[PDB]
Amino acid sequence: ILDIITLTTDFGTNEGYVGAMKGRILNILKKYNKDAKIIDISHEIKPFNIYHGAYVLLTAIPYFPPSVHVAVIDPTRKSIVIETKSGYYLVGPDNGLFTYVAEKLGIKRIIKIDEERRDVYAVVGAEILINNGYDGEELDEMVKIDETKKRVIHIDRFGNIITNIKKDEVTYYDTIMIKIRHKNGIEKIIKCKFVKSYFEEKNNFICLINSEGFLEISKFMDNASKLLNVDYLDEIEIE
Amino acid sequence: DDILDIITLTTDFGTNEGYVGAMKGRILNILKKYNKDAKIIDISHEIKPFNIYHGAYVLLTAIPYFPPSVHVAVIDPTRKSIVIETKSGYYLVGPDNGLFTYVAEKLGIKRIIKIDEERGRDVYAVVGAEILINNGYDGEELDEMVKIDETKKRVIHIDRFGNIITNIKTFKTIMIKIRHKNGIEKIIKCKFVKSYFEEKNNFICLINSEGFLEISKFMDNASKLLNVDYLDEIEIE
Amino acid sequence: ILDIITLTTDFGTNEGYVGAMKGRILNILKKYNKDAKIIDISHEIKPFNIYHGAYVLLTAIPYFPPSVHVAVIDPTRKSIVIETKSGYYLVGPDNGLFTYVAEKLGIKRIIKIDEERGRDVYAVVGAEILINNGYDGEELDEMVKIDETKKRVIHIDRFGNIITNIKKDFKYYDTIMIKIRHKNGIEKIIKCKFVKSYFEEKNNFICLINSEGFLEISKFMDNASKLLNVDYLDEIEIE
Repeated sequence: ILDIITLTTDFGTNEGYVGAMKGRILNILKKYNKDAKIIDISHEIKPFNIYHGAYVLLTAIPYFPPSVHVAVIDPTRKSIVIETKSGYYLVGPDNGLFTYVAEKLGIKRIIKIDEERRDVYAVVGAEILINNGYDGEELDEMVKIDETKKRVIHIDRFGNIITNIKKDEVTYYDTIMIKIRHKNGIEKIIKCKFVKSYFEEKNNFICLINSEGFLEISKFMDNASKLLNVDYLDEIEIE
Repeated sequence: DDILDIITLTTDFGTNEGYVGAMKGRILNILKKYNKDAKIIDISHEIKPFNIYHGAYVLLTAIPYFPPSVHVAVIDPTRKSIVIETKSGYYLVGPDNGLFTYVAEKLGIKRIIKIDEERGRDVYAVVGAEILINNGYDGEELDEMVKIDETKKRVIHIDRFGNIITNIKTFKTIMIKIRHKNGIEKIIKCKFVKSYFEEKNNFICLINSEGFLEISKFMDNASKLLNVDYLDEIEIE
Repeated sequence: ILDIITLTTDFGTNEGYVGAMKGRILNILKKYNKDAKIIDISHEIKPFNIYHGAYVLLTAIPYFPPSVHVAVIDPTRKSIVIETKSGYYLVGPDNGLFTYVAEKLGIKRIIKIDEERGRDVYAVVGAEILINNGYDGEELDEMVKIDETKKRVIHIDRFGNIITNIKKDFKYYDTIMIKIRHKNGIEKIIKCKFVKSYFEEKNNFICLINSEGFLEISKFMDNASKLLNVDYLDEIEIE
């Protein structure tokens, strides 16, 4: 029984788009007398950044019980409804947004949303709540964020540089040499000390495994991102 | 359903303080004291401080999509308070200063009630919850209300991207003249288009999702580039 | 019966931590079919600033009806559950965070939390209290409290107003002399007009009693904290 619907957008709160979305959903639900809880994950995803969105979805969703998750972030086409092994429904565009969250929870079926209607996502999400599921044209694959090439995965509110590299891929207190190439060609090489906490090796750059299992580059009381001029997608090379 | 179950909140309180929480708290406190079950939705709390033009535009964009319900909006540079019942039963609670202008017009005003002393941020809250409990409101009626003049063409609101939205609801290189507050006038050339992608080299104007003529600049902030703010006069020619 | 649970953090929403916390609680809640409202008080508390948090909690909570409140801000770990006279429960670090709210509501009992499980602990412990409508464990005698006898800066407004420790206990319109000692050591002396509204005396620095009953320093349409360069915990002396 589907009970929760979550929203994750890059709309911001300066506008009233998010509110509209809640209104639509809320309207449909009341018309079919379907009680459900609307939960906000985040509306501060950086405009058009599917990677940022992908990372926040990966961090929040797995902690919810089976439920519906609407995520609207697309720098513009294709849009899907994903069904997870355990029965989670992921509403949103087909551009990679759900890549990580999809793998984590397991893909059971990919159903293409058909134009029988932006505000599509909201409606589709509500529909899934009332009908407690969704049916439609099953699809072969889905657009997926290439996870083979190591790069800057996400950037913190503090400016910490979160990488692709998972704990299971990295051989403590040793000195690592991280190479970072920006999209424009400039290349930066730094020396980090793989530690356990943020309060360690305060004098230099440090890298540790964060609460999501990825190698992250940080600088005590600073903003490594701004210090290295590192942006999303920069190529990472450890050695 | 003819039962009031939803109540939204729109403010310029921000989240740095606990005023928003205190408001949700008082609402909940009252709803419990009458075992009234209702959902509380936030539309936005990032309305620019004291800017009723920003609020009015946000309310217009979100409220129409909700089913009949109560909506508390608190943005006001210090007075006269009101409850507005729309045609389809919606209830708008807030200051009588033009805040509810656009939304009230699109939902049709059934009646405007005056809020007495009978009872402040924690005042629009009690009223909104009271409406939920009694499934309605009553008071001395008001003939007309304060309204944001929509006949004088000016900057309606400013996007998070810096886009300049005018209250111009046209025909078509457009030439737009702006009269800032101080009196200085600027004149720019816009390429009237359909999407934000077209004509990247120069300024562009277009009709946005809300239906108003909007000025923008590819991946940049027109508002800052032109130094345009709320209420600047617009003149197309 | 406990039906409401509020969240107050310094997590922000650039990340999915707040979402994971909502899901976590919801998950436990849907596993005992316990229905409850998850209210958001604020997630924009300044990172590690417990003074900021303590102030927000004092402002919002007393207006709620008896319920549960999870507040997560701590630069560090001792964890507690404060039970109020009227049945409110405060859940979070024993570092002074709940100092003001605790006194206002009145303490019935402070219970230590046995690490038999930190983002998740407070979450789990909160839902748990909702499911059982109460808590139990080793009782603690006293908690850490923010020293309120030491006159200083309580909080800083979003406008930049300097909120002080001094409660509603000189006269109106008089000219108060205020000395402020920063952390660095330097002292600043300013003259203030004790008024009753932010609009009066738009020329000089003014001070007044804010909606929380505290003496506040403000400057019409300007940021008092930035102008005087005042930070949290700066010592305040009136003469």
